[PDB]
Amino acid sequence: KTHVQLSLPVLQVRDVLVRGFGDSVEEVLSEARQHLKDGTCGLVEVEKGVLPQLEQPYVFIKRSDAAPHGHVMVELVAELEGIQYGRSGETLGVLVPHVGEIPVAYRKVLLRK
Repeated sequence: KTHVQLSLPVLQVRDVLVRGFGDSVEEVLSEARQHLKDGTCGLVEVEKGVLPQLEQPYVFIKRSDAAPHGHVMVELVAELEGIQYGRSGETLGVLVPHVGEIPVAYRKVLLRK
């Protein structure tokens, strides 16, 4: 399927144990997609002070359309030293590995895979 319904655990930035997916734009997009498929991906909501506490390159989920079955359609955009790889809508948050942190909420998304 071109899209997959996912429910992403929303994590507090200070709980996150693994603060990024790797060391290159291509690696972090690769790893983010693998973790999304494996159900091992968390979401951090972006506010003042969040991104400097995480590791670049960043992987964002961005709204791709204006929401089947409650699931917002999203796609992945990476960022490294202020350049983004991808073009999309509003940021829903930054993706990180999930390694058992307790979430504060779930974000229902329809991921363009």
